Amino acid sequence: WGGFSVSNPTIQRFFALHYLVPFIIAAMVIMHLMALHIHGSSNPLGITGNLDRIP
Amino acid sequence: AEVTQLSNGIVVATEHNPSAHTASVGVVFGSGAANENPYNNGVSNLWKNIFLSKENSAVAAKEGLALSSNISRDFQSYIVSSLPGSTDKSLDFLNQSFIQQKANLLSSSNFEATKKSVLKQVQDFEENDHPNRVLEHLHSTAFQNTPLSLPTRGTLESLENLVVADLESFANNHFLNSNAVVVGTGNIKHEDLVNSIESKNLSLQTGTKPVLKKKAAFLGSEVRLRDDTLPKAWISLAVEGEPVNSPNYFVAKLAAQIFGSYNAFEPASRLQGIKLLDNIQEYQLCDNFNHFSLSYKDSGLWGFSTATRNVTMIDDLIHFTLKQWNRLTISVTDTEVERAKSLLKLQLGQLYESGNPVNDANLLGAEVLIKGSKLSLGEAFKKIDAITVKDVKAWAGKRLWDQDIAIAGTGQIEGLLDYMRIRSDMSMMRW
Ligand code: HEM
Ligand SMILES: CCCCCCCCCCCCCCC(=O)OCCCOP(=O)(O)OC[C@@H](O)COP(=O)(O)OCCCOC(C)=O
Repeated sequence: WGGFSVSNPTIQRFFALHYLVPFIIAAMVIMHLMALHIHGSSNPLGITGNLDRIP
Repeated sequence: AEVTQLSNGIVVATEHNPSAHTASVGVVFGSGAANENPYNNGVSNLWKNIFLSKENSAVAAKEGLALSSNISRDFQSYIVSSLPGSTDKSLDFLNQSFIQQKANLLSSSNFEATKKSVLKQVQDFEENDHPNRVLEHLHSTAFQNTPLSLPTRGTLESLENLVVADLESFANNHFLNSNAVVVGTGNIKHEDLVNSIESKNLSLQTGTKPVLKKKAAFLGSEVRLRDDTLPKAWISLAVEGEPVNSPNYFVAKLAAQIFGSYNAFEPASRLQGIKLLDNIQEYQLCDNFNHFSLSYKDSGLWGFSTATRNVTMIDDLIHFTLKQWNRLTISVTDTEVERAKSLLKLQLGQLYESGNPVNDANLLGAEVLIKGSKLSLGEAFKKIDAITVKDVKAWAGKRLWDQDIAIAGTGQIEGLLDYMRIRSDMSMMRW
């Protein structure tokens, strides 16, 4: 809180953190894509897709 | 160096050469593999081998006579060779054993022995000759459901159900005086050949061959024959081209000569003035390629064929080659045109002035069957020297720029991308 209740110090700190966390989500989205590039995507049948690929 | 044609109901063409040591005499017909149907495909290839069987070649060898034959899509040939003072014996053999009597050749024992050897020829071709079977597959996807699609050797399945009746039917319909040309090359004079023919009478059959229902049509498509156990990838790619007796016949040949042919292992072939070579040699994406411009009575093909061991960079090879083609519409220079002029003259100057009279006879008979006359080599050169940059750009803007393609491939072709990413490379976007 920064005090004894939800007050002015609470609302000013919640806005500065609210601007920040979107840029942390973006950095986790890049790490998410790196882990997909290793094995690529799956498919609705649940078997290998290395025999027929499209760019 | 001039040919002479006469007609008596029988056309007789001749290119006399007094300084040769042999003479060739034969008959050429105007029906090929594009004059048969999917049921009797290969009947012409089986006619060639009945002509070249043992007991007919033995009878010719006792007299000092050699035999030859050839099957193509528009024509067939049956040729006899001899020493220059033995040409009347050549005509007699061609009369007796071929046009008049053939019950000797179509016997029950000679037919089975011939069929066994031809089946082994075709089976061997389909398992070991990879550059040539991919070009045959290109013809079959480009012209599918049309007479110019059928292979010249025949197919192993259609070739098994043939009988002697199929041969006799095909002979009665296509081996006819209206569909025939009698040729003579080497040391043979026109008057002597004319005199020897009228001393006999020499007619095969009358005429009225069948008309072909369907006309040839090009269709953009692909066929992939994947085999991961072979050590290379073989690919051929083309567009629709020019037929014989077209105004753009020599301009399409000059354009193929601009990009030419390549062998990576020959040192002098790496030094040719071809701008495509500046792109391939740095990573060595191929072993060889060759550009072709094929022409028939109804249509044609223009393109290239290649073989490579670098199976992870196929997409770079196709991409760089198709971008060079785009320059024929936009930015082809004058130096590239003057080079291809003089190398095209050397090419067809060696094809039409070799020393073999057998090749002369096949060329002469095929040209006279279509045009009624042969264009001399001094005339063809003048047409080639009159081509300009504007003629090339006008031809390419109509035949190459954003046009459909046909593709065939075999071997390790995982790296060959889909149709529409290759089709998109036929235009630039940056013009
Ligand atoms: C900002 C949020 C996210 C973004 C931008 C994102 C992006 C992507 C993209 C572009 C793909 C490519 C394949 C596809 O579209 O299915 C993908 C796949 C995948 N994502 Fe996400 N993702 C996000 C959140 C999540 C979440 C919340 C989960 C699970 C809790 C998740 C799990 C997966 C999985 C398992 C795949 C692979 C599916 C497959 O290949 O079958 N992602 N993601
Ligand atoms: C033991 C002693 C240690 C003491 C020292 C303490 C220091 C500790 C921290 C060290 C610093 C971190 C190491 C540096 C590092 O990993 O990144 C810097 C290198 C460049 O980053 P990158 O991962 O190559 O780019 C990241 C790339 O490789 C991945 O690309 P991707 O984002 O997956 O592609 C998506 C783009 C698609 O394009 C679009 C968006 O359309």
